[PDB]
Amino acid sequence: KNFVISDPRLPDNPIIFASDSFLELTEYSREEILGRNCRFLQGPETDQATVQKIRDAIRDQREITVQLINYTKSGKKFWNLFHLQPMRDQKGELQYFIGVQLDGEFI
Repeated sequence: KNFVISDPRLPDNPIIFASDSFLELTEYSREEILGRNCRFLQGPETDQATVQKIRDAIRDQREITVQLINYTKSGKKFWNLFHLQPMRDQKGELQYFIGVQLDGEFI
């Protein structure tokens, strides 16, 4: 499946794991993704109203589903439908965010 994990307990919430199909879809290698915030997939056509909603969901630690324009390494635009989900530990404390993508371009 197609997903990434970020660690919000590290500066600027970096990606610490990416599945192989996410690498294939974005055309990036694992070593140029790990340790970065996911926002590098954004570009000029990305809807800022939608980015705001993600920012608010991360702040409130709520699950959200969104669609937005992202860019592969070679600069190809694609519609990315991904669902964001908080992952808490046993004490109810936030540990990770997981982002699960539809394994292909969209409408």
